[PDB]
Amino acid sequence: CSLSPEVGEGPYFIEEDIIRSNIVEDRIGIRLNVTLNLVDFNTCKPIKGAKVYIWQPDYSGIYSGFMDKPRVKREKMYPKDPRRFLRGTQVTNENGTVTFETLFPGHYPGRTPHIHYRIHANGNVAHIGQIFFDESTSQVIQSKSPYNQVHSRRMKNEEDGEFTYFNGKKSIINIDPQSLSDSLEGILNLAINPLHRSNLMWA
Ligand SMILES: C[As](C)(=O)[O-]
Ligand SMILES: [Fe+3]
Repeated sequence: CSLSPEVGEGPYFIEEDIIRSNIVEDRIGIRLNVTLNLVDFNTCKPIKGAKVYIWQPDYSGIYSGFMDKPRVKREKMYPKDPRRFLRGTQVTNENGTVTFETLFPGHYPGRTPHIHYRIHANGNVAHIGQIFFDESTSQVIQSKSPYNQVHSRRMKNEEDGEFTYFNGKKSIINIDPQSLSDSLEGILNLAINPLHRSNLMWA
């Protein structure tokens, strides 16, 4: 029940309430259910009412809102298209839990596969992080369609700057092995400080 690491937001958060479980839209990939259980790191008690946002790239490494191929990092990052696939928000229930129906994320040059998340509690940005995957799980996914028709080198977790800098080992989702055989099933327990103001947002 130790404090989960924070990880940089990166440049592609879009602060919009899109409150839905299934975030897939028209995207193609392998279905993945992601369950996040939040607890207060002081007490280990579930946190109720916290808004959890996630965003992630599609199989080819594309973020919605930023679909133009050359995305250049800037001070002022604004979306240039209205698409919002693979983005959503859910509110934690009585047990501190949200579930999202998503896809396994793509990689893009210079990054390992990951899902971004951001948590609002008490009118503050309490926690910003990233979800990483076990190397064995990543391997199995890359041998499947459509990920097997992306031909770029996949960066591994140990090569990834964000994983290394921000202690990504503590943020690896646990995939049920049973479910690598309708939909993959992942659980990640997080311990956060709901009275923290994160300074890891881009803007
Ligand atoms: C108004 As809020 C808890 O989404 O920062
Ligand atoms: Fe990213």
